[PDB]
Amino acid sequence: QYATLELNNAFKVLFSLRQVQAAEMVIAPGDREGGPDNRHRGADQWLFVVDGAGEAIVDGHTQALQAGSLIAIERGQAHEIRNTGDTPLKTVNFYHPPAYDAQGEPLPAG
Amino acid sequence: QYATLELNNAFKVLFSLRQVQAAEMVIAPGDREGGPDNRHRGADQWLFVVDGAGEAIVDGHTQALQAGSLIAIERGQAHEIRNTGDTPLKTVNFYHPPAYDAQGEPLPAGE
Repeated sequence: QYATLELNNAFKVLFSLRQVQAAEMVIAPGDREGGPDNRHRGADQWLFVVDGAGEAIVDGHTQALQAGSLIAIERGQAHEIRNTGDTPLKTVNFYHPPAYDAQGEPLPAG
Repeated sequence: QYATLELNNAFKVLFSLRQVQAAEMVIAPGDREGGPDNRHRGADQWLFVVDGAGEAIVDGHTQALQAGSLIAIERGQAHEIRNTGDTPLKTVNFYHPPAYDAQGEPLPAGE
């Protein structure tokens, strides 16, 4: 499967393969986006930063994010990614197992 | 788990989490890298291009790669990634299940 990411979508589900799902996520300055938690289907989230700067908030601590950062957040944790810089935070994400339907809505728990 | 990729390693494994393994791979102009096949542990390979141009050769067909390209190559297929451009082909890769040990050598066939 193939796609050319334009990195201009707030959240766009790309495609899945054997229980791994890819998505494009661009966060505007001052914005933040959740992430899979325990409310819907649980999933690990792998996030790679193409550009911009920000932070990942998880369980009670933070991880700074910059161009080139790769973070793997294990399923079962409330978390969010926030753009703390002044330029778009462009990211590519991988969920294991898949966490969303094609429209970007979370899959149901269990 | 966290890491800041510098994108200057030919192949650096990284870390794994629940059967998914990440690796940095930078292919110099004119070079190629053969991903997991059926000789060692089988694994799907997800490759995202950060910089550069090239192509994925899977079986008997090709797929052009450019900055922003994301390709998912299913396990069990002989394939390679080649840099047909004149600048470094910088990529980040994800393998499911893990396909290499910490030093970058393929894991044996049959887990």
